Parts: sequence; C-alpha cells; structure tokens
Amino acid sequence: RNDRTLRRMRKVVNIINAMEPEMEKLSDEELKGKTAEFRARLEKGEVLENLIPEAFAVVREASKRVFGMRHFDVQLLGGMVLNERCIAEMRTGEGKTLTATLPAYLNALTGKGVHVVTVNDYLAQRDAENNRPLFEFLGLTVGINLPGMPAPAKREAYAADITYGTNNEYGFDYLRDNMAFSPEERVQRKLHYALVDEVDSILIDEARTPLIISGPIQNENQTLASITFQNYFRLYEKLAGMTGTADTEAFEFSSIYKLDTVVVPTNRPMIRKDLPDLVYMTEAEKIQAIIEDIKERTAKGQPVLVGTISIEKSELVSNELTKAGIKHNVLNAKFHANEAAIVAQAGYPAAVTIATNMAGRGTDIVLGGSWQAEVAALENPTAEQIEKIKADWQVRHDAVLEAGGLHIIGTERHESRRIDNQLRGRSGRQGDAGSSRFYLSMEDALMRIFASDRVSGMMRKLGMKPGEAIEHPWVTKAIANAQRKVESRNFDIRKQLLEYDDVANDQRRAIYSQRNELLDVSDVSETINSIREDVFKATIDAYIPPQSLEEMWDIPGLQERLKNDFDLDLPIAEWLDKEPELHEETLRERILAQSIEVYQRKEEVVGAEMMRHFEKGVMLQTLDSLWKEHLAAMDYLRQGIHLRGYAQKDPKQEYKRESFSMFAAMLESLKYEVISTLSKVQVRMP
Amino acid sequence: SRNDRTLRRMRKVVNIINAMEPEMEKLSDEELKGKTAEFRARLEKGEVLENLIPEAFAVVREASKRVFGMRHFDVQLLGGMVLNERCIAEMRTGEGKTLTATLPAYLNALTGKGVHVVTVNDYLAQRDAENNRPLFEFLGLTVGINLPGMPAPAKREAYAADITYGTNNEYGFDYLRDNMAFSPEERVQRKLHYALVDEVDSILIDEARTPLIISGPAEDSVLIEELLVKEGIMDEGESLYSPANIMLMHHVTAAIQNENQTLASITFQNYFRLYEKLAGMTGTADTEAFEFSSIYKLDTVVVPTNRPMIRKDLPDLVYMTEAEKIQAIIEDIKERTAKGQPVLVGTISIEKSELVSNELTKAGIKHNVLNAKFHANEAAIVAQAGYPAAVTIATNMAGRGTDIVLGGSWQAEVAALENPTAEQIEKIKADWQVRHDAVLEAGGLHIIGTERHESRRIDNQLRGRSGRQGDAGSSRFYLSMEDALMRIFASDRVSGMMRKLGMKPGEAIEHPWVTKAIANAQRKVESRNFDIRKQLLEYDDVANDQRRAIYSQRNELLDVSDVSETINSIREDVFKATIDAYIPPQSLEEMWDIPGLQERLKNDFDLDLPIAEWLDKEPELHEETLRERILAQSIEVYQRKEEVVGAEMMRHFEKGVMLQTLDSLWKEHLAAMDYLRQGIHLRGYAQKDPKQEYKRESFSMFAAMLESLKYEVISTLSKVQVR
Repeated sequence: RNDRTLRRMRKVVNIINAMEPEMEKLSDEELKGKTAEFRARLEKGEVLENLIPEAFAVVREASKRVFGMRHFDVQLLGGMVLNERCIAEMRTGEGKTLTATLPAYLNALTGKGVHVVTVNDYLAQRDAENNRPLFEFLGLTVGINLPGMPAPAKREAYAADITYGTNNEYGFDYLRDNMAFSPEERVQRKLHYALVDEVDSILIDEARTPLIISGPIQNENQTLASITFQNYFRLYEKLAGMTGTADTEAFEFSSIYKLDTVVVPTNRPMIRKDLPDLVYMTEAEKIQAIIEDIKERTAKGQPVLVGTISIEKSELVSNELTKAGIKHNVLNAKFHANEAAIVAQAGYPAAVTIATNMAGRGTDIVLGGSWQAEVAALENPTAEQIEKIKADWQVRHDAVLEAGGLHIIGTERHESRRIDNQLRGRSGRQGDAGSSRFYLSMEDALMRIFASDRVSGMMRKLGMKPGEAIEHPWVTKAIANAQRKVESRNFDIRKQLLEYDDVANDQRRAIYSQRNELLDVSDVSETINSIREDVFKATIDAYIPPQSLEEMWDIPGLQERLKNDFDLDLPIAEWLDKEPELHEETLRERILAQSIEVYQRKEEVVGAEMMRHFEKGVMLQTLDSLWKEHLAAMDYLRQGIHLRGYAQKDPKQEYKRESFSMFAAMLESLKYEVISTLSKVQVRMP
Repeated sequence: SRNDRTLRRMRKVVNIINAMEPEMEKLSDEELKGKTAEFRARLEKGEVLENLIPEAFAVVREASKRVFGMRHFDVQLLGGMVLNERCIAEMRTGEGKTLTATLPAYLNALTGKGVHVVTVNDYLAQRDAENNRPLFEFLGLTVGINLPGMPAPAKREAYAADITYGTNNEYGFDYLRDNMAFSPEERVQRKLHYALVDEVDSILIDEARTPLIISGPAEDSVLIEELLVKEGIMDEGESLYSPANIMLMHHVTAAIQNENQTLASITFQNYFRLYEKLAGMTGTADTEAFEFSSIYKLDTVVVPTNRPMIRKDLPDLVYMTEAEKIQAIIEDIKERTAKGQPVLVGTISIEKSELVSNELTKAGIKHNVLNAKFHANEAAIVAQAGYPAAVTIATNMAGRGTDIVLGGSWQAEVAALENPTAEQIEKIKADWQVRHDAVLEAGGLHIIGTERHESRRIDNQLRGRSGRQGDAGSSRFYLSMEDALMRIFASDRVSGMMRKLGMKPGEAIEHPWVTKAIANAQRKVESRNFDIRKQLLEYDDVANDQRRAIYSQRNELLDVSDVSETINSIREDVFKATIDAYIPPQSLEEMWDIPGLQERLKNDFDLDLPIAEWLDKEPELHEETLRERILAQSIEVYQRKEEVVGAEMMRHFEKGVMLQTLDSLWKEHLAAMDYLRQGIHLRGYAQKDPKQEYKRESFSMFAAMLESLKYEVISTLSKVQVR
C-alpha cells in the first residue's frame, strides 16, 4: 500500500514538473487543443493512466493562466490518488477544491461524464461556476444539477463533460430514471465516476440513509422506489473522495465501499505541537488548569481558541476567565454577525475565543488577525491605506508565530475522536507553528467509555495535586484506544445492519437490471411468448398434475381459471369426451395455441406497433406495482426480526431464505400478471 | 399636537446645536475636555440639565469628529434628545443608533450619578465600551464594563465610572446580590439612575417577565380529615389548606440531603422600573407603542431618517391557494430579475424555503437559499445579495440583520486581493458604481414576504432590509386563503369571502382595504395577546410590591450603623401585644391569664419572672407599672450581655440578626407564594376570582411576615447566649 504507491506517484510528479517548460510555451489555443489530442489517443487505444503526466501539466498551466493558481506537487499526488478507488486524506488548508480539478479533467476525457458530489446545493453551484472558466479553457463543458430542475435541463447537465450536484439529487435522479417508461425519459447516463467532496458525511454518516420516492377506503401513501446512499455509490464504475486528516474510519471505508485511504503529505511540514492529555480529579481543578494555561500563553501574546461541549460549559469557562481578568469572546450561536466579527480576529495577539461544539473544518483563523477584514471595513479603501495595514499586520503575524501560533484547548474530549481532530485542526495550518491540549476530569462524561467505576477511579490514586501535575503520555494513548474501541463497537453493529441491507441491495440490483433490459428494447415479443408458455404450463399443472391419469384432472377448475384469469373460455370437457386420442401433451398445446390466435386477433385490430408498446408498457407497470408491494413486505419481514429465527439457527440467514423465497415468488407473479392482463385486454372486435 | 410637535421643538434645538459647531471647532482638544468640568460647575450652582443639551450635544459631536471621524447627523441629534426623556427613539435600521446613544449617555453622566447602557449581550457590551472609551476619555469621563464572573472590586469600579456597559442580565443579578449583602460596602451598584436600553423589543418586551433568580442550598432543615387529625404544628383547629399551612401542605403533597431554594428574584420589567430615568432604542419596529407606554410609561417617538425613506411598500396580495400564491411570487421574481433588480424572499419555514427555491429552479431562476446549517455559505450569500438580479431565500429571517449593499460591497471585492493597487481598486469601485446605479434605477432591493407573520413587527423587520439610507426599494407581502394567517380572523366563513372575490388564473386587480383589514387583524391579535399578558403582570405586581417594601426595609437597616432604637421600638411593640393576649388592656385582675403568660415569656424570651408572686407581695401596683417592669427586666438582662460583648459588637450583631431574620422569612414567603401561584392553577374552579383571592392571601401573608419579623428578632435577641 502506503508510500509504496506514493513513491511510485512521486516519480510521476517529477515528470509533470519536468514538463512545465513545454506547457509554458504553448498558446492558450494550443492548451485547449490538448483535450482533443488526448481523446484522439484514447480513440486509438491509449491507457488513461499514461496521460496523467501530460494531462495534469495541462491542467496546472491552465489553472496558472485562468486562476492565477498553480497546483503544488502534493496537490498533484492527491489528484493521482483520486483517480484510483481511494480516499485521499488531505489536511484542511491543503486546497482540496483545486486538487479535485485534476481527476475531474482526467476522468472527463473518455467522454463518459464525471459527477462531483457536494454536500449542498450552494457548493454545487459555486464550484461549477468557479471551475467553468477553467474547463471551458480546456474545451470541456460543465453541468449543474439542482432539485426542481426540469428534466431537459437535467439531461443537459448530465450530458456535460463534468457535472456538479449533491448526493441527494444524484440519487433521486437514479430512482426516477428507474421509474421511467421510455429510455428517452432518463436524465442520467451510465454511472461512471463519482468524486465525493467530503466523504465523512456523504459516504460514512449517511451510508445507510434511504432515498425514497413515495406516492399513493383511503388512498394512503407508500414507497415506490428506494436505495441507500451506500448502494447508490456502489453503482459507479469509479468512486473516490476526499476528507481532512480527520478520517478515523479507514477500515469503514474499505468494509462499506472497498475504498482504500491514502495519506497525502502536506505541502509544508506539519509542526503543530499536540501536547499530552491532562487529567484532573474534578471539573473545578480542570477549569483552573485551563485558566492557568490561558493566562501563561496570553502573557506571551499567543492567541487561544477553547472548544467546549456545551453552552453551559462555555459559560462556565467564560465566567472563570473573567474572574481571572482575562478578556475573551464567547462565540454565541444566537448572534451570527458577532460570531464572524470574533472569528476574524481570533488569531490576533493574546486573543481568547470560547467556542461551543466547534463544528467541522471551520473558517480559517489568520494569525496576527485578518488584515483583509480591516480593509473590507474601510469606507474608502485607498491602496496605501492598505499598505500600512499589511505592514502592521506582518509584525503581528510574525510575532504570533514567534509566540507559538494558535493554541487550541479542548475542555473535554468527545466520544468521537474525529470531532476532537477537527477542533485541533484549526491550528497549524499550512506549516504554521501551533499547539493543542485536551483536558479531562474524572467527572467527565467521557471517563465512562472505560465501562467501569473501579477502573477509572484508580486515576484518583495518581492524586493529581492542584497545579503540581506531571503528564502521563500513556493516558493520551489509553484515551485514544478507548475512543477507537467505541468506534469499533459501533461499526460491528453497523456492519451487521449492512449485511441485512445487502439482501435488499441484491434484489433491487436484480429487478432494476431486468427493468432496464426491458426499457432499452422496442420489442418485448420473445419475452412475452416465452413467459406465456411458462404461465400456461404453471397454470395447467395446478389442475393437471404432470404425467397423471385423467382421473386426477380438475378440468372444471381449469376451465374456470382460463375464463377468469385469461378471458379464455374453452370447451375442454367436450374435447376430452370427443377424442379418446387426446392426452396431456396435446391438450397443453391446444390451449397455448388458442390463447395465441385470440391475441393475434387483437393485434390485427390495433396494429403491431401499438401492441408492442402496450406489451412493454404492461411489463414495466406490472414490474413496478409488484416491486412496491415487495418493498413493503420486505419492510415488514425485517421489522419482524425478533420472533421467527431464534434457538441456535441464525436470524440473518432465515431472513435470507424468506427473502429469497418471496423474491422468487414475485418473479413468478410478474409473469402471471403480465400474461393475465394481455390475455384479458378488451379490444372491440369487428 | 403629538410627535409632530415634539419634532418641531427638537428641530429648533438642532438649529441651535448646528450654530454652535464653529465655537466648538476653534477649541483645543484640552478646551473640549474642560467642557465637562464647566458643565459640572454650572449644575452644582443649580443649572437645570436640559438647559445644557445644546452645548453638550455640540461638544460630543465635535469630539466624535476628532476621535472617530464621525459627525453626528441632525437626525442623530434628535434621537439623542428623545433619549433624554422617558421615551423610546424609533430609529430605522442603518441610522447609526450606536453613535446616537453617546449623546444622552454623555449628558446623563454630567450629574455624577452613573449611566447604565444596556446591551443584549456581553460581546456588544465589551465592544461598545472599548469603542467609546476614547471618546468619553477625550471628554474627561470614564467608562466601565460589567461582565458575569467579574470580581466584586472590579464590578464596583465599573459602576463607579461615569458610564457603564453591560447586559440586562448582569445588571439585575447585581441588584439581587446587593440585596443579599450584610454591609453597605459590599454593594457593587450605586443608586439606579439612568438605563439606556439598546434594543427594547427584545430587552423590554420579549423578556419583560423573565425572572432573574438567585438560588442557594441556603434553606435550613375526607382525605383531609385523616391527615389533619394526628401530630400537630396546626394541632388544634386550623385548616391544612389555609395559606399559612401552605408549606406544611406541600410537605404532605410531597410526602435525603438538601434541595435548594430561591434566595432573591426580580423580573426584567420590575428591575427597569426601579431606575429614576429609563429610555431605549429600536428600529421602525414599533406596533408595540401601547405596550411600552402601558408597561413602562415610555413614550415612542418615530425619529425621521437622515435621507428620505423612499421604499415603496406595495399592497398585499391574496390568492385562493398556496400554489397560486407561489406562482405569483415566481412571476414577480421573474419580471424583476429580468430588469436587473435583486430580490430578497423571506419565508416562515425550511419547507416553505424549499418549495419557493425548488419552484425558482423549475422556473430557470438562479438563487441562493440561506441554509441555517452552513453559516459561511450564508455570509458569502448575503454579500452579493444586492448584486444585480440576485435572488436570495431567507427563513424566519430574524430582526435587523446585515446591510445588503446595492451592487455588492466594492470594498468586499477588494478585500479578496492579496495585492491591491490604485487603478485596481479604482477598476473595482468604478465597476461597482455602475452596478450600484443600475440597481438603483431598476428599483433597488425588492422584498417578498411569502406569508405574513402573526407579529407585524417581524414583517416590518423584513421589509426594513430594503430602502436603507435612502436607497430606492420595494416590498410586497403575499397571502393565501390557506394561510395559517387567514385563520386568526377567528371565523372561517368571515375569511371565505375571497372565494367569491375569487382571484382568476393569469390576471390581477388590487384592494387597499385588504391590506388594511390584514393589518388591523394583526393588531387585534397583538392586543388580545397583551390583554392576557397584562393579567400576568398583575400577578407579578403583587410580588413586586412586596419585594419593593421588604428591600426598602432591608436597605434602611443596611444603611444604619446603629439599629438600637429600631430594636427598642419593636421590643415594646412586641412585648405590648404579647401581654395584650393574656392581660386584656385595663381589665380586672381576674380577667388575667398567667398560666399561659409566664410560660410564653420563659419560652419565647428566656424571661422568667415569677409574676403572680410579685402580685402577691404587692397587691396595689396596677397594670401599666407592671407592663413597665416586664419590659425593664428584658432590657436589664440584655445590657449585661452587652457589657460582656461590647457595644460595637452588640450593635452589629443586632443588625445582622435583623437582616438574617428578614432574609429567612422572606425566602420562606417566596417559596410559599410560588406554591400558592401554582396551587392557583387548580387549587380550584371556573369561578370565584382566582387572581384577587391569591392577591388577598399573598398580601395577608406578607402582613403576617412583617409581624413575625419583629417577634423573631426580639426572641433571638432575648435568647442569645453569652457565657
């Protein structure tokens, strides 16, 4: 794995670097033309991966010219990771959005499309509009998909070389496409490449979330179509994504998706100092130590950001900082404008900011303050007002760097380390000096994830002693270990649930493959003919046990069932009693033959083409109704998973059997109902 | 007349202040600073504060010029003069409230009694304090800041400054804790002189009845007939359901280490009514003038805008169905965005934001939704919201918010540049001025309210985001017969008469009365809801009255070094009534109960005076002379304790006893009233006025508690042990 495929990638980066001179010499129009050239080579059978060096050099030069921005080498590496079935972990500040332009371009060349998957519609629109000038420079088109967009505009978006949209809207389009009655109605093309912008939410937290299209004595209403996010993304030929050195869930990615994760090295060395966790007997002693840390550091001019787990915890450290005479600001979620004013100068010398359940990624904190806010505040910004301001700011920035950068204090750990990782990640971005320290007490909720009141209370025998602490780095490890076992416990449970999910996934995958085979064809004849014989054979068998005497036959039952279910009223009793020659095999053939002549007759009235399309129609409609019905029954079967499979024998397993049985039965019903409808369809006969 | 007549006399004063501007310009920084001492000299000689307004305002306006580079506008002078009276200054968003407020703050600081600028939160307190501190120091005044957790000496410094900034909450809590002090030097506040409240909608109206509570563990240690019989403390003929036995009853409604109790309580409404002067500000966010006047006796003056307010507030429109409303909304947005006008759409819910947003996309219309989950996206959106043909959807958009700058802010574009130069900015700024002017000429910012709120204040807040500082602008509210709003006309039939004024497919008309009917309905809802609230304030006035009386008493104690004569007075009071019980005034010697008297005396006062044995050696002395001597003995046993302890110690012990007994009986009372108030949710009946009976029982227990305060003080001072 590893730096084993990373050192192979570094070799390609040195080829890209070595090519910059060639690219710098090309005209704007020659750069555009590289796209057609790459496509001409692919046409001739070139392997996409062979184009990475030249293609990435093109994209980097186009970005130089268009954006004023040149991918760094580690940006090239990330782009290479994202071409593979991988998660590329790239630290916050590393420029993920720019990095992503690379495998987007690369994977657009074969003419099959690219789906960049964003967390919300604002980002989809933004990233598409921002990148559109880059990709147009290189002779590519950019599409945007939004909820509510009419189907023709959706088709256009999906017909672009690169599409932007949310996870939700891609998934719903897929479902709606598998409710279409003609292939022209579809909006998406074949699912080629999904590049997922933040995989933690999109791929992990939402993995099992169902997308559902719902629809109609009451009427009441019900599921017509369903798929989970996981099973949606599993449909792509190529799948990849990005997240920050966050992750903690590499094993999940692989288990849920067969996505490998790759640590992309930072552009600059990471130098933030993550100091050992500190543990106190009580909250009160914990708070005093936090206050004492703040005090020492603000006196050196170092700014501090404190993350807490609640408003009540935020109030408490505030009030205690005030008692101690230390100025600060609390980020109050009620006051968004105050909050952005505070965050802007959070990197200012000796600044102290308290934040509550600090979200994830966050607004960049500029060391020394943002000078940019300073001019945005000017009534009439000159250019030389804006120089005294940078010069003053430089001194501040460099002084804060000197004092150790941003210090992060976690006043509690969260049960998930990924959240702790996000808080800490707000310091030390882009090579910046920084530090972090997390605080625990024995009356912290988290001192519970060691499932034992004796265990944890031994820490009290280390005594702690009010300001006379030591640091025991084994504690840091011990806590990270406890947090990894919680994640693991939780995932073993999720995994069992996904193994139930895999039954419905396989069923849907089967039914949808069948539906689409039907949708893609103009003429469903061979199938019709073919299931008619199955249906008639099955139907006759119910009344004529195969290879049985005539005395076992229920001909009145067979006569009625043909009338009732097939509109087919045959003098079978009179047939038998007239020719002693008959026999089962020839009877079976007469009936089949008559159903046919009667059907061919209806066709002669309406016309072949009308008939063919009615047949297709009927197949699709009957498939859909039995599938909605199956989805509901699968639901009930699954919630009933507390009384059918028990003593020794596995549930999962009995459920798999019942499921298989019910899906088999559904496919046999499907055949029956189609032929029943087609046999019964009333045509006014001349 | 009313507001017109105030504004006229105030405009005359503005003309005076403006005439003074050249004197003030010619003054040195130091001469300006000296103006404060010169106003103070005059006030000390009997000048009336309001006579100082013209000179004072001129001085602050000149100093703001030198210090901030900001010169108060004439409308800002007017609002400053409104704020000197018991009034709310309604000043539109974008009018510079925060600068206006320096004026009455300066002036109300001159008598040396303090100013409490009240802010909504601690960020604003600190920020305002720090931003004004150079202005007020330039004028020889000090500025303090009060925050939760600040130590008491620091608090005292803040309250001792000429002007203080802090939140409502912290002012109140400080008041409560000052009334738990056992010496006057422990107090952090001064006498409550002037409170200038920065946003009165939230602080004065929404939070009027919010109680501030100090709690401390600081407490100490047919059905009925069954319970009533057995045990005692009530034992003879009293009724467990009496107010009196309320706590006992609670123990049996209740029936093991501590619990905790209210030690002190005030509502915001009652805290701000303690000030000698109260004033505040809010945006054209009125509708609540009657409430301010009702609850606080604050009058409201609508201050005019610096530039003419030309926003066009267009007639409400009413559609049959929600779906018909939404289509009209989309076509409005369409015609407007095609002329280059930007639009802001305010909705009441997320789902309502998604429906409009989704139909905008079905219509081909680019927009942004303000998604409450992505606040960084949201502030990027608000930035370009005044850009040409921009469309933004906001959900329950709160009061006030950020100025949307027509054209975008050019200054923001430039704050992207790592390296601006002169002709760059210039490109940016001139490019902007073209967009800005094009947006003005397309009609400025249009506001669509897709539904009206039950509260009109809120709709006015929304509409108020357009037409700031004289920009062109417009607003249109949309309604449906389906709208939750067409409901609070409390008849279904008396709404339905626009089935039959029945709004046809393509076309349109307009009705002035519909707009006025809707407004008038929102106004009946408001007055209906304030009727209910006034009832609750009536309950609150019972507590306020009692707490005002007991804290007045507590403070008189706190403020006196020697309480002797209060003690001497109440001891006679107490001994007189205690003896009355057994000896009916002027009664025959045979009208007298001693097996009952002697006992109480020993039991309640450690006073054991073999009484009938006197009256056996002296058959002659008579009732006044014996009342005289019982008093005398109690006094005598007391002075000996005092010559053991020393007058100083004894005097201060008496005061501590009074204070501590008062606080104890007071806390008991607060808890018993709490119970009565919720006992009086269903202690009984759709019937005999529940309120009223609670007022009576509460005032009766209050009166009772005043008499126990005496008795228990004297009993404590009688029984105290010195060896």
